[PDB]
Amino acid sequence: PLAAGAVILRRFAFNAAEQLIRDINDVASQSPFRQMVTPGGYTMSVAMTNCGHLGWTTHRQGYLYSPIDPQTNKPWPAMPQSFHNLCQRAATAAGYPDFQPDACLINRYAPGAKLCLHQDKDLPDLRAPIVSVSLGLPAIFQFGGLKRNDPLKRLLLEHGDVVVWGGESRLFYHGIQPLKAGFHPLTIDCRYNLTFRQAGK
DNA sequence: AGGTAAAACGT
DNA sequence: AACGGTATTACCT
Ligand SMILES: O=C(O)CCC(=O)C(=O)O
Ligand SMILES: [Mn+2]
Repeated sequence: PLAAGAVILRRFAFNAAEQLIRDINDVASQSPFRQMVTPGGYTMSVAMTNCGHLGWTTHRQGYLYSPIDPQTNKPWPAMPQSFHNLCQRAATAAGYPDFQPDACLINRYAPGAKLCLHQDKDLPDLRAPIVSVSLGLPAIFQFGGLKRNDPLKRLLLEHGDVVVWGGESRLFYHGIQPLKAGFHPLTIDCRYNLTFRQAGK
């Protein structure tokens, strides 16, 4: 195990990946990738979009799961069936058979892009896991503990890898180190990540 | 009283 | 470049 309640399913999504990427492109044709601006005024290096009922976003006052894309003023695209099916299968393999996600944050990393150590914090009256799917170029994933200075595990995540955490590890600090440039036959020059959560009801 | 920003420069 | 300061506060509910 990666941690209590956490596991990495290596290449779990490899067979599903071509279809997942087609569906990323479809989602992004409606809610485009955008680099969000933090409350403090800095533009994130990762470009993001969302699908499902709820999408993660920043704005002046903090972070928010929102049912509407603040850029388009339309609902986020519905969660693709390919995404939902893959998520369900991975969650079940990881020991979370009852997971019902309603939120998928899609990350796009260009060379140099990073995601500094953070926690995916608890949502009110909800304790569902996180399912996190890697596509395209490889990245170094940091996975720590409850405190920022708890020692980090560093794990290369390659195309098709799925990481799941929850329960005792649900609030662990994690992140991505600056992406190395490279080639991948399906994504060409980037890495995508899918982050599934239950954020509503 | 407690949660959230920093999911973002210096050594 | 891996580690850690910063929020050691300010501003909300
Ligand atoms: O890209 C990854 O593997 C992790 C992404 C992540 O932590 C997030 O979007 O919250
Ligand atoms: Mn995260």
